[PDB]
Amino acid sequence: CRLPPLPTIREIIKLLRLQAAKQLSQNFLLDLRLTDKIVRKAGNLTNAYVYEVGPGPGGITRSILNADVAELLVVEKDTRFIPGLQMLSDAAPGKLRIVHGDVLTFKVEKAFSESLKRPWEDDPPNVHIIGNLPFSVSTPLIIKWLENISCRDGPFVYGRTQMT
Amino acid sequence: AALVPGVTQVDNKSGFLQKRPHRQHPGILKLPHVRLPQALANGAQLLLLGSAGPTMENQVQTLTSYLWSRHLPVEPEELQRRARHLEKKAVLHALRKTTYHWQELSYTEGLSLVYMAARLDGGFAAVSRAFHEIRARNPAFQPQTLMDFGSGTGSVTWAAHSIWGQSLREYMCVDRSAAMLVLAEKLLKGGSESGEPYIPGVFFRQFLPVSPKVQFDVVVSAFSLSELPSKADRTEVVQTLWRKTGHFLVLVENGTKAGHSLLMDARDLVLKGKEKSPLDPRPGFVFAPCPHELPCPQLTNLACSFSQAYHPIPFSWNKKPKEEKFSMVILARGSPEEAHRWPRITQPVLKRPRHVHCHLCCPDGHMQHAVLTARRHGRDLYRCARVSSWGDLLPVLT
Amino acid sequence: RELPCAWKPVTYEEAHAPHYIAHRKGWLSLHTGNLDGEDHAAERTVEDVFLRKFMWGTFPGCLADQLVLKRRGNQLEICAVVLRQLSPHKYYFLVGYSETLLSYFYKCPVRLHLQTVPSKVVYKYL
RNA sequence: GGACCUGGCGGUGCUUCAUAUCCCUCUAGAGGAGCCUGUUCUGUAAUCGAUAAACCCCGAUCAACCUCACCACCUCUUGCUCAGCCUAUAUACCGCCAUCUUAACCCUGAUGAAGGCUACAAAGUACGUUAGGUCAAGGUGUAGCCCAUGAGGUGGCAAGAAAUGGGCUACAUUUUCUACCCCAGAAAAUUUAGC
Ligand SMILES: C[S@@+](CC[C@H](N)C(=O)[O-])C[C@H]1O[C@@H](n2cnc3c(N)ncnc32)[C@H](O)[C@@H]1O
Ligand code: SF4
Ligand SMILES: [Mg+2]
Ligand SMILES: [Mg+2]
Ligand SMILES: [Mg+2]
Ligand SMILES: [Mg+2]
Repeated sequence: CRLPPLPTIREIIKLLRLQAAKQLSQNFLLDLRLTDKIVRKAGNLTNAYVYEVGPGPGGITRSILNADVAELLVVEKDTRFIPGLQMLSDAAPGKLRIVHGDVLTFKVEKAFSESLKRPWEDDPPNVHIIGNLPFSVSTPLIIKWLENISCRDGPFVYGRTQMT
Repeated sequence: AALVPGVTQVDNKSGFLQKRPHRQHPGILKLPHVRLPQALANGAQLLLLGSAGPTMENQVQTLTSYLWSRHLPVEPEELQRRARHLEKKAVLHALRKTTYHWQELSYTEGLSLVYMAARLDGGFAAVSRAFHEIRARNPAFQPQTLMDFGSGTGSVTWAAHSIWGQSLREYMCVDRSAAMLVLAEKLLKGGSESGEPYIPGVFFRQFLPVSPKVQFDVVVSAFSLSELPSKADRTEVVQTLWRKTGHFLVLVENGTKAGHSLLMDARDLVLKGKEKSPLDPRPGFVFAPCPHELPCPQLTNLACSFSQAYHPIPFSWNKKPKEEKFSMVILARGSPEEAHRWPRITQPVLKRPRHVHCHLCCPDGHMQHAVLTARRHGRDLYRCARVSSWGDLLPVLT
Repeated sequence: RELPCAWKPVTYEEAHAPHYIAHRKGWLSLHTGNLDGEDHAAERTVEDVFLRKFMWGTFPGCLADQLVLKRRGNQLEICAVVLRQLSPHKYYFLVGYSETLLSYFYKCPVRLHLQTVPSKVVYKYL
């Protein structure tokens, strides 16, 4: 797959219409080797439904796409990155579903098909979650998803979904 | 010798001679006078509104002549041989003389403005002719990715847009000069620091990406390799560009001995594959202008160049149309399409009463000075040569 | 050696440039042709051309400097400055030959006034 | 590993002024009409192509039935004369134009890297290059075709449309004609300079 080039920091600064490098208020992992490492540690994703959060520039997104994922659902809150994610989607037809929304409220139990929903006592249900979010958002999210596991609802309606 | 009088005849495929006149024969690759897109000319004039007085005319003339008459940097070994000869016949002073002092051009803001004003239209014309070659001969080609090494002002980007804008989606422009990159951005934004780009998908980089994994449909280098300080630098750059070439590698230089020598070195480098196990195993051939992959028959003493006429950007000094004399080589991945390859006219065709002088680079690797006449060569072939021009192809077989 | 490592005597007439012809230099030829009202400037010019080529071909490697061609009435004086490298007998033979030949070619009493010098009189080095 | 020295940023900005080149501001003229050229598009089998080679001689001119060039047909040729052709080449040289390239001594620091100023004075003093143009006020060679790049004949060919680039003419009332040479009578947007 011929994916478009990864944005540089100058291109990111222009994209946020910020015109400077000091007021980013955000840190980007623009090194594809570390993102490749992270996706490797996420497990074998060949033909796996991956729900990715906090894409931003899209290093994790490109790394996941390079793995033979079946469908990749992406949720982005900043609309300014949606153009880049859209070009990335055009590069990979039918393997990227972008959604503009907030991960603390987005409802994943309806995103993927119902044929995926495996029992709790069987193996994890081929659905993986990967995320590099702001640290101010990852802890409410993990608390919320722990509550979901305790209730066996939300992303864990499919079974014992693994998170990275 | 690709014209044996009484034996060679015109090549009639697709029912040529019956279904279309002689002026439109398939080797006609002449491009009408090139006029720049109005946005580019407007942007250039707006960017030069600050200072375009009598001093600028002198600066442009000086820079153009300096670039035209610049020689390749002399390699160590040639200096060593010359030093030995002079010693056999103080030596250092005699070497300061009779040797070209090659210097790096540091393109600051002022010199970038001068270079833009001096070379934008000429480079656009040359690159447009080189691209028209591919468009005319393979009209089914729809590139999606283009890289341009030494993207000075974006003339390559603008020409590629003007030709393949309905398919191109990524224009990678590499240039170590921050001033040149800023100027290219301004020109793309209509000559204003704030605006919307005229061409979408243009990426600007200060360093050349070195990786065989990423591969572009068209890789271009126009008047760029002559800026590199040494043959080793030229070699490594050409190797990288070929590795990242997907379909076509287009090298364009001045129409001088230096430019032609540079391009022939690059052609030999690409044609003689050294890499043991490259990621892309496809072989390379010369799409244009050479009808063969044999050594240039004309590199011994002369050069080889082609002319494209164009209308310069309006200025206080640009009144009449100009000619851009350039050397080109296009290297394509794969193998030649067929075996019916045609000679290339590498020199102005001289029309004289009942005969035509044409200098041809034949598929066998030799130059032929042919004086075509009706009685000797056939009426149809004579008419084809009569209507042909410099840089075209002559459709002859056996 | 390496690229960063790297990076003629003239007489008075040769040294001075053409814009000194009436300021520092003079005129090698002196005749009345170019004065206001006089005639035959072209014929005198062609005569001077032939004299100079003839003399430079008849005294090869002997002439130190340019000739001076003076003209009084129908006389024609060639004042040349030659070197002392050729033998004096050959100098006399050539003087007689050239004088007779030029007198019969221009139908006027030509004359030659050789001046030998030990070597080229260098003025400066350019 | 410790100490020290030179660096390198032909970098980046900010402060004040000398701040001349370069800028603007300012001043005076230059768009219409009729012809001729440059580029594009369309069209022809083809050239609305040129006159040391036509015609018009008030100036200039178009296509002229001059002639050459082009397109479609033909004919000759051992012929002009051991014939004939600006056919090529300065991408053969030479000429002419143009392009570019072209120290020593003495002191200080422990005679380390290294450094050397104070005026009411404290070590400082002495040619080549070019596939360049030009074959019109100039030359020396080299090659081409020689049943045709030579010589003739019979017909044609004579283009069309714009937007813009340029040039020439007449364009007035502060004018025009006569007498005079100045007190009369009748008629009716960029651009170019600035000094
Ligand atoms: C002068 S431009 C030539 C014209 C330009 N290619 C165009 O099409 O308009 C060549 C540029 O190449 C850049 N360059 C030279 N060496 C380079 C290198 N080693 N890596 C990247 N860019 C380089 C210089 O900055 C220079 O401006
Ligand atoms: S002379 Fe022939 S072989 Fe040589 S560069 Fe030109 S086209 Fe290619
Ligand atoms: Mg003739
Ligand atoms: Mg001629
Ligand atoms: Mg030449
Ligand atoms: Mg006609």
